[PDB]
Amino acid sequence: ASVYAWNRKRISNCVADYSVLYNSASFSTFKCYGVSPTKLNDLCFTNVYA
Amino acid sequence: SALGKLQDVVNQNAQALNTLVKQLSSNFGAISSVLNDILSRLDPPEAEV
Repeated sequence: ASVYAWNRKRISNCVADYSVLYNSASFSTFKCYGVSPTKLNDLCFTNVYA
Repeated sequence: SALGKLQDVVNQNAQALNTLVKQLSSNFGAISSVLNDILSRLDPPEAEV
């Protein structure tokens, strides 16, 4: 999507494998605020918003 | 309320302990009042702060 029309998806009722994101390494910037950036983000979340 | 002095003493002690337990559950200018979530939601260097 374009910047102004930011598209929002709700990630609900599924298990997540955050480690493909971490080990992919092709992501230029993977900065995490409030949640750990050392691949420790594998925690129970009520709501996940992309 | 004939034994009000002893009741006041035990009430003050109970209030002090309750206040201590309540202060235990305090953000204290952090992100959360629980430390295990800090350990799980931050790497060790950032978490130390």
